[PDB]
Amino acid sequence: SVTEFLKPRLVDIEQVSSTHAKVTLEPLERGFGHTLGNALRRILLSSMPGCAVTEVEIDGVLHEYSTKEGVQEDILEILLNLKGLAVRVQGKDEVILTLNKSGIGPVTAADITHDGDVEIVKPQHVICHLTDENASISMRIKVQRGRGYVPASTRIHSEEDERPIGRLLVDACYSPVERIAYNVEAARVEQRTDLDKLVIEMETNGTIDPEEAIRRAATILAEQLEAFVDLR
Amino acid sequence: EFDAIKIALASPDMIRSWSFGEVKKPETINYRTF
Amino acid sequence: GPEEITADIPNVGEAALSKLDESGIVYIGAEVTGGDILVGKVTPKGETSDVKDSSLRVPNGVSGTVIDVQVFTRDGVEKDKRA
Amino acid sequence: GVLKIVKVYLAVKRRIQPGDKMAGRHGNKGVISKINPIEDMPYDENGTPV
Repeated sequence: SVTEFLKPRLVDIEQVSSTHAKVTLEPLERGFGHTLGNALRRILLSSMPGCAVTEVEIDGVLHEYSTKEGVQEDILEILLNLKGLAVRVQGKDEVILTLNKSGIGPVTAADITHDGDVEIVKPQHVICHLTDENASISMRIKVQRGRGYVPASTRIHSEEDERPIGRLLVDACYSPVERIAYNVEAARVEQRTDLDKLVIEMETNGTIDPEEAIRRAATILAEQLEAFVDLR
Repeated sequence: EFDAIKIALASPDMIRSWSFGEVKKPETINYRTF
Repeated sequence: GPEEITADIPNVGEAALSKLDESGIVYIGAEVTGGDILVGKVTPKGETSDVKDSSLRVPNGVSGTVIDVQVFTRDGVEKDKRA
Repeated sequence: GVLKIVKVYLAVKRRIQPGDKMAGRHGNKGVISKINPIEDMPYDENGTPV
């Protein structure tokens, strides 16, 4: 009883889709399933690191509240579309991608110039539309790795050399996960009946693996609890 | 400093006593120099 | 005398005039905070430099991005570069 | 008496925040009291927060 606690283990990971995923923790003692599920859900939904678009720069655009000749979408709409772009960066922690397109057609994420470290999870994510044969778009996109939701207003506080006219700030939502759910069910181990199994369903943007996210959440929880371990 | 307020109509002599001068022209500002 | 809208304003630093163009009007797309100078104007002083600063400034606590500049010029007055 | 006029237009993006007044179409009105984090919102069985 004192040392009869069974340590949960990552049993099976089910990847039903590119974004949707399911993970299983088993075995779990009575009552521990709900606690672990709630803690993991609260940690994952708030403190998951991820990469997001921070700054944009178009050659012919001076400010967001403007229009470009030959594009159907407004500059503000283009920034909003870029805000939802999903990109994974390995080591640089800050990347500057370049996009160049011409001719009539939908300019999507697949037209971004190839970089070895970065990877576009959704190449079909539409960015804008060119509705003229002579219309050409050239764009520079800054991608930064962070945590949580950091609006551009807070980032304005930085004052090194101001900003050149034409650099558009984009609100960054670094959180890769968007939906987390959990449920506890009966678990069968040997001949023990009072055991629980936790199933966690995660819907994300595809830029993080469920196992890595679970490991990061567990590490964060352990680091936080280390303060209570030594109360002093 | 003061304890009460007295109000009465003003004699011409007292009105002249109040004034530091006599206004004789309607001009206000030169509008060239202020 | 008349009031001239020029980029040359007395008793202002070079940093304040950085946003202003050669015509004395703020650039389109520049982000101006409270107290920033938008249009540089000088008013003739008294008969007694001889120019006082009456330039338009952003009201305190008001921010934003300049998106449009419209210049109306009375006939007989030479138009500037922005117009 | 006036020679020239110059008009400058400034655009500001106002985001929502506590104290802003919202309402409905049925006479219900109020002000935002707190911008609560996502994990603190109530959620259904599927985990979708309100």
